[PDB]
Amino acid sequence: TSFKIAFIQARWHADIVDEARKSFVAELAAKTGGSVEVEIFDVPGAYEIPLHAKTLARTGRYAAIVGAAFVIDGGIYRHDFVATAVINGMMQVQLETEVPVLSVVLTPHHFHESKEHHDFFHAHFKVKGVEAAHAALQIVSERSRIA
Amino acid sequence: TSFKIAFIQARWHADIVDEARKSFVAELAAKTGGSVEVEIFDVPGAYEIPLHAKTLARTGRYAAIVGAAFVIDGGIYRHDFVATAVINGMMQVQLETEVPVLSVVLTPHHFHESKEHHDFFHAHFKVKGVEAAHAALQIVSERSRIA
Amino acid sequence: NKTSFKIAFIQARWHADIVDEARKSFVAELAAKTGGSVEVEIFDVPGAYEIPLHAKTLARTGRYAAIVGAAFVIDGGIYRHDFVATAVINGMMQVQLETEVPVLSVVLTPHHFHESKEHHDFFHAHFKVKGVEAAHAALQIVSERSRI
Amino acid sequence: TSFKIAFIQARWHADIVDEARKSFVAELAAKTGGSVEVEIFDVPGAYEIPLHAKTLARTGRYAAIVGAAFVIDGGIYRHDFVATAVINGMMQVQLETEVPVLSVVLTPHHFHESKEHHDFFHAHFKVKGVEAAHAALQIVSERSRIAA
Amino acid sequence: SFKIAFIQARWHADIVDEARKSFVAELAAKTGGSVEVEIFDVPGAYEIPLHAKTLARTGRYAAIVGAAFVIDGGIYRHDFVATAVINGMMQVQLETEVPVLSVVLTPHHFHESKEHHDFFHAHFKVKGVEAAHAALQIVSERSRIAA
Amino acid sequence: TSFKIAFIQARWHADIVDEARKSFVAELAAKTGGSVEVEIFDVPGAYEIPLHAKTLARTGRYAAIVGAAFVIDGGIYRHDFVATAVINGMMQVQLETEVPVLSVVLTPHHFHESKEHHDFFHAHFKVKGVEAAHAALQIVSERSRIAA
Amino acid sequence: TSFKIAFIQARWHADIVDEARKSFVAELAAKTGGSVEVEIFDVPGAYEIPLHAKTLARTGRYAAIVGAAFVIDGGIYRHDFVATAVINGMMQVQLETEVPVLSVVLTPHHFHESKEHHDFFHAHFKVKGVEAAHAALQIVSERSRIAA
Amino acid sequence: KTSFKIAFIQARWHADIVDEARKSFVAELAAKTGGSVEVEIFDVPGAYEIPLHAKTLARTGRYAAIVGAAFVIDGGIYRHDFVATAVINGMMQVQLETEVPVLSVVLTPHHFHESKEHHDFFHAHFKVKGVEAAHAALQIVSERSRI
Amino acid sequence: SFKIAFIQARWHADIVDEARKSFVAELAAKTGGSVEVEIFDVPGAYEIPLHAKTLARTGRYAAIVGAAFVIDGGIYRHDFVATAVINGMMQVQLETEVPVLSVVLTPHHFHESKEHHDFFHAHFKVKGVEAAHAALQIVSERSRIA
Amino acid sequence: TSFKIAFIQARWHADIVDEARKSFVAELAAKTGGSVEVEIFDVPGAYEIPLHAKTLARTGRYAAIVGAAFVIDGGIYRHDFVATAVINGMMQVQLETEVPVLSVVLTPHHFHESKEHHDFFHAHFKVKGVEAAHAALQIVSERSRIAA
Ligand code: NA
Ligand code: NA
Ligand code: NA
Ligand code: NA
Ligand code: NA
Ligand code: NA
Ligand code: NA
Repeated sequence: TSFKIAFIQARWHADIVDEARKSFVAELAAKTGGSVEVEIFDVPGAYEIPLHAKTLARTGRYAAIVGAAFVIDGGIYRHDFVATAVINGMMQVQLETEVPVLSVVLTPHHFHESKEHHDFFHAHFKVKGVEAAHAALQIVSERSRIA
Repeated sequence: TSFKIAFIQARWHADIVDEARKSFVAELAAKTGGSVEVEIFDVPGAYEIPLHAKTLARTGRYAAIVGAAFVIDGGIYRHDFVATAVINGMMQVQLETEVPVLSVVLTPHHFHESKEHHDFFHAHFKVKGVEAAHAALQIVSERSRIA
Repeated sequence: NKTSFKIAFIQARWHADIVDEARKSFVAELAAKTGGSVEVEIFDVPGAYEIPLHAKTLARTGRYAAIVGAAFVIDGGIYRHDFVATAVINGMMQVQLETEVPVLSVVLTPHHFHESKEHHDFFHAHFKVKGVEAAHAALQIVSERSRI
Repeated sequence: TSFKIAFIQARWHADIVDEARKSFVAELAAKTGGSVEVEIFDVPGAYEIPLHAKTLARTGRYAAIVGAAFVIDGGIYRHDFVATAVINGMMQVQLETEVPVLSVVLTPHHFHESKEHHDFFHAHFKVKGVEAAHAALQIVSERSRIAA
Repeated sequence: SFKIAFIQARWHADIVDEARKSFVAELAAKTGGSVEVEIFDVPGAYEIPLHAKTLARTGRYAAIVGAAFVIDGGIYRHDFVATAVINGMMQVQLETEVPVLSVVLTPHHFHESKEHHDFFHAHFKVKGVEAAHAALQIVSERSRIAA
Repeated sequence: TSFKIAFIQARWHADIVDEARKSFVAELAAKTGGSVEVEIFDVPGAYEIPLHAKTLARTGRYAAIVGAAFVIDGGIYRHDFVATAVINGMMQVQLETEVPVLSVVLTPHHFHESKEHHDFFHAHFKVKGVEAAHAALQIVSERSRIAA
Repeated sequence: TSFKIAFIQARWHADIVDEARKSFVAELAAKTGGSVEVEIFDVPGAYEIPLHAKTLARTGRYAAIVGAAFVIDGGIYRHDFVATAVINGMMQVQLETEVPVLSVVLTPHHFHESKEHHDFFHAHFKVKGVEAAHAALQIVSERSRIAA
Repeated sequence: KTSFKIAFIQARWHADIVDEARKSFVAELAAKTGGSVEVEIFDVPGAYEIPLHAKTLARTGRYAAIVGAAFVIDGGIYRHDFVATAVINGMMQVQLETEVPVLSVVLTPHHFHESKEHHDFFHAHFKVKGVEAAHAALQIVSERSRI
Repeated sequence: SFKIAFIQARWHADIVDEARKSFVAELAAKTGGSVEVEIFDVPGAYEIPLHAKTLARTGRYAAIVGAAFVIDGGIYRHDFVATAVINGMMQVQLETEVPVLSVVLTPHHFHESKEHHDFFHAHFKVKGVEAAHAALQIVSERSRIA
Repeated sequence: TSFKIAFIQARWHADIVDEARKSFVAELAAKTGGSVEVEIFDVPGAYEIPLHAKTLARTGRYAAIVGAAFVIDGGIYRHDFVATAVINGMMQVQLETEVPVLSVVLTPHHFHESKEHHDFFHAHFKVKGVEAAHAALQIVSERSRIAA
């Protein structure tokens, strides 16, 4: 049950993005006891995630890859174009590399820099992190059942 | 056993998704008498269907692959990005392996985890499962009729 | 002074009453304009989602100089259609670039459409137009690709 | 210097899309004086452009391709699904043939077959034609430049 | 040390420029001027993907930057092109393995009024800097993996 | 058993608005044997309906008023503002005057001056006009019942 | 005590609207065993509800008024204008006459005339009817509380 | 030949265009009523200042009909609809009040980015609307008189 | 002394209450129990305007507060009622010349989940506070005039 | 004699709204040789503006009233309902009192409390504040011209 997962996280909204990484690694290492090794990679923005996901996936060292990012409507420029390119990007990379890439690259309906908002997500990203972990494990497992 | 069908269903909303998987398997039997055997593969979320579809398709074991998941606007984050990446992804995967990927990866216009809503889709997926069942039998047939 | 070829008309079983209208119409014009010179072979596919692949499978047989995907992709009020429509409209596009075999789209998505004598009648009738057009488009693009 | 440009135009809304073409041609005529040859290629709809461009692009005959079409919202069926596939498609081709495919496949925000509207674009497509020409000349030279 | 291909659309130069100007500037300041930044002018954003691909493919750049101000013209629908482009780069960078940072911004609103114009003229300087801080960021991070 | 009805119709899209007026004016006669008279008042556009209805209603000669217009989205300027002000306007006038004011001030989801469109509504307003006709006899008679 | 309620309902979609009416009257009885008298009034469509409600409220005979109608997006014309005018009407009327006018004039997000939807709303209206009853007994009570 | 006075209230905003409607308005009326119909202009800050002016003017009884003219565009910075509504509704409210026809040439275009082409188009198109307003002006004034 | 009328819709009571309780809490605080907040329960938001009126007319209240959680249920449109209400209070207050504050909130998103319910249960307290501060401020400001 | 203007500014977003006010007063001060007395009235939110506006308008003390507030999409609850009631309110009021009520109750399209944002509008409200001043004076003037 020993396998490596590459956790790529955007440097943006790190205060929140990290809560997921932390929760993720937590949940993981807390159901694998170090068996599942979570390597962590920092990328500038969500947009730099996919390629990174590919390069890492091609090393063949990871049984799964995790893209973590908080893609928000910055209020100034449109996020969805990237948001799309990134969700598609990963999807493409996993179909290319045959390496599961889970998406914890979330985009909320709303989110204006402010406490009320920030808090909520800083919190909720911990749930996603967990969920991610379970998902990371479940898929890597199910994949083995097949092969 | 004339032919196999991989039914890849997501974990989320299994309460409802299951309703479609159950009616899908049932109909195949009602229509084929067990001639066609359906094999169920569980996966975390809809996002893991494409690759799982790819992987399975490529084994050549199945004459068709069904992807089922209830992808809804999850109150907090946008669902599109994922859904699109999924519906498109399967489309990609079938065009790539020439193995039909039927989609039962539905996205309702509205859905608030409420009694009314839940019971509607719990009831509806049954319908959608019976249709997918028929669709499969058909497209599978139609295709053999081609070569 | 007549050249001939084969067209593969793929149509989704959903809304057949309406879709058929395009098919029947598509076929009728090519009969008027080509008088059998151009043969239209019809393939029934479940949903619009089942078109891109069938089209690719058929286009690769090289028997056809053009594939036609006819489908009435609607917003059923229950689930979102666009995800699939997209996948399909894109899908055919992908196929044609992959097989360099023209795949015309008669896979239409109305802005609004509630089951009803008024709506149904409208498209039932309108698909007859969209079918003729598809014909002239089929002929037009097939001939043009030949010139090359 | 001299090179050839393949101009692919959809037959729909000819009166308008034609304007862009004429402008395109004239501009280049001016800016190159018979040096740059623009080969016109008709195609039924915008959907028919991608593949077409893909086919011409592969001949290596053209230094750049230009898809021209006025894709609007017909008011009956959603257009975008197509516009998307077309705008994405041409991109798909240029990226896979490394042949610049300039886009003059414009999609107005609003456009009911009215006088005002028709006259506006019929007029505006002329401006678009010129830009396309410059964009053409510019992208063609900028490439051969980063190629030396 | 390394080189970066900065492909900028000619449209909305007064603005896009401000982004390039600060990009090159930041890199000089941050790399003591050890990172060569080659500038490439393309007609419009739609022309960027291909140019990124050709340059990227030359294997002369550690990363590529696509800069363009793709706004809603008011006459025609931009998002189509916007998407084609933002996607393209994504496509291209996976294809090439060369990272393509995006400074192809599509503001929510922009009517070329004094207020507006000056606003993005100012912001693109900011955006150009982040681009710089993202380029070095990604290029570094990558090699780190390559060792 | 008899009473008068004020039929206020916008002059825009008479061709379509008319089909309703005619349906209405006939359906009534053909169901009250000319007992009920329908008086037609032309007015420029929908916007000019509310006030007209108020003025007419206040004369107390009509048992009810019917505003009929085709408030389309011209594609140039936004129709909704007027549309809102009008549907609300008639609602306002009918509450003031306590005289029914049926609304055949329809706003289609789409309408581009096209054959298909124009025909569809030309045919529909006929229907909508009959309904309004019944709704009139209904509400009038009904308010009468509640009175006694 | 013995007070009366004016239940105004449109004909359109009676099959569904009625369930609410029935649920309302039934359940209302069940909580009042006939103490509260529910007087039903038929009106063509939602648009004629405000006025009727007004006229009826003014009689002073009712302690509350209920508006029942299913204002759907017919798919052809925009409903919201009316939907609005009507919800605002009842609102206006209740403010103008200080006679509670509860709204069971529901406009669902999606509803394309099919068995799917029909059944759901034919059934759900039964709920909205029960709630409407409670809402009525509640407001009529809480109001008379303020009387003391 | 009948003769009546009309009060044309125009918002000073975008007079570049609104003026075109005013001119063609008076133009037509001249040409169509040989001067028997007097149009009296009233300048007002913004569209929002029309309803009140309309009412003030209406109450005098000197006008058979009032015309509110203004181009209420989407500034691109603040939402214009809130105002557009109050004004279009206000004029409605006022005409209902005074029972003096208040025609609306307070147009709100779908798109408008102070382009040269946009500006030319509307500078051009208002002429039409202005005329159309004149016709309706005579139209309703005459139709009311007959009561 | 002066008293305020708090008209609270019952739907989503759990969430609205916080606003109420919080409102009353802050109000008594900033005014050492000198202000009497009269709570009036009412079915749904739609019933808030008329009540706010019937009360406003009594003369008894210095200001009225409509409180409700107008959500997009996912089945029928809310905006219609929401508007009619938010407009209604606005109207009733111009009629009665009695401040009527709005704590009739319509969240951008709210799907009956634990996260949402939890968030808003909290936020409505923050709102009740602001409601109190406004009530005082405007009740004050109005008297600062006349 | 002398004249005053009632400037009702909402407490929220003072940093920004204040600019509109300061420059509003600044301009009028200039343009009227200081003969205008711009009385400031603070109010919790934009919602409390209408009533204040009416209360103040009735006094007859002011020749014009200005409502100022920065109503935005707070990302949590919807603003538009309130924004509407406000913009409408002021309109309702001035029509009632026949006292010009100018609106500096601006709602921007996007405003995520960021630096670039906060600064933009802080700088902008200065402008709008001046616009409002030139408007206030312009209308007061204009009306002063009407009554002969
Ligand atoms: Na399917
Ligand atoms: Na086609
Ligand atoms: Na181009
Ligand atoms: Na250069
Ligand atoms: Na109610
Ligand atoms: Na008019
Ligand atoms: Na208007």
